[PDB]
Amino acid sequence: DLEDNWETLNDNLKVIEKADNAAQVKDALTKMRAAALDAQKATPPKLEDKSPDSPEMKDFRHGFDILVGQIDDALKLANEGKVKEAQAAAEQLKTTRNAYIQKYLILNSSDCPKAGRHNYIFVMIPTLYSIIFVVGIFGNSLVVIVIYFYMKLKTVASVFLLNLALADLCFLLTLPLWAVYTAMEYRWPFGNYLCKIASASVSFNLYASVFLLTCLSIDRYLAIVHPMKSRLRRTMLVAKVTCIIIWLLAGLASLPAIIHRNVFFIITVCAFHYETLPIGLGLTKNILGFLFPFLIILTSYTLIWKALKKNDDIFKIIMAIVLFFFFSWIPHQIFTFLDVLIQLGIIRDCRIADIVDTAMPITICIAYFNNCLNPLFYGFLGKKFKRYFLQLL
Ligand SMILES: CCc1cc2c(c(CC)n1)CCC(=O)N2Cc1ccc(-c2ccccc2-c2nnn[nH]2)cc1
Repeated sequence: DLEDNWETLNDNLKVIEKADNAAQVKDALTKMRAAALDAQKATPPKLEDKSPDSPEMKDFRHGFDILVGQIDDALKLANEGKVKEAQAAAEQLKTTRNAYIQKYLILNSSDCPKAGRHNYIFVMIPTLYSIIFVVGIFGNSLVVIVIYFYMKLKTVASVFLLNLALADLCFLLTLPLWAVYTAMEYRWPFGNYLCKIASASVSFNLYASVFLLTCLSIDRYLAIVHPMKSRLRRTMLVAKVTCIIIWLLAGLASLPAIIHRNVFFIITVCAFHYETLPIGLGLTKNILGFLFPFLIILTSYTLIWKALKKNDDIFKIIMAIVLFFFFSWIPHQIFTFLDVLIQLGIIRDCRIADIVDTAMPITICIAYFNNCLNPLFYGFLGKKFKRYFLQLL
């Protein structure tokens, strides 16, 4: 970690600034020397897709070579006995330190700064996120118990309904991180590792859900419209493998968040770094993660609802999770496209930019509100579940 070695340099400089003898300066500069050596092996936050041979990365590596040199002169002075002089040469780290934050950490976008930074958002969103997390954690963990004991994982539908609980449960585990981020007025105090994992976990939830909701739709279509000899041993085998592949595809689809997300200054923010290219990539996610599956899902359900309006309790559950999921993503879908128009230069108006940046935290809340609401859609099984509960004990 570059951020870790960067803290190793700043804290060891404070040791040198208060050091009395040369032995205190020697041991501090030795730790700093090894720190800048493996930090040279690393890649800065703004050069995520730059070959370790490009003039950009070479300028990064050369930067720490000068830093090693400044430390090497200070070590030479400490070995001679000069403490007051070794401390002066160590203070040259602050130049390289301020040169690194201005080159790779300051991401000044300006144009419409402090947009969507209203007093009610920093209070409304963390209070709403507290509820989604707490309600959803107890909700989905009860769903996992119900699937293992009431459903006993005997159907194909049961397997996908369990995986959706785990996927929803995973996203929920990262929710208090995004709650305090908003409460601290978009200040990220968890570093670079959690900025990447917490952003990839939000991305992963969308893809895995969309993939599971497609699988459950096809399952409902084939169960109701085209029934065939149920070879459970083979159907359970294919359903178990399909879910592994889903977690793999959603993992691979959320890889950009692990690559281009970093912590940057303006107050630190956990944001995506843009290299023309996002236009031809933002069009690829819509035609795969919303237009293509919702097309497959609707075709399955238009055929199944028609053949059932005159397994069904499960269909009600799968239909309610599918209908709510897509009607909650529409607000965010409109404003995400509108945010793209701000980032390009089509709509260059801070009055409009504010309306979009004040609504996006509210729209991303509703588009992820299903993780706490999905367990509540199991109420269709309530009359049959109380029948099992009483018969048990
Ligand atoms: C709902 C919790 C959540 C998140 C959040 C903020 C908030 C508080 C309003 N709450 C602040 C804004 C922000 O960037 N975040 C993180 C985020 C991470 C991933 C995605 C995402 C979703 C689908 C597909 C791709 C991505 C993606 N990958 N990399 N960058 N975006 C969107 C937002």
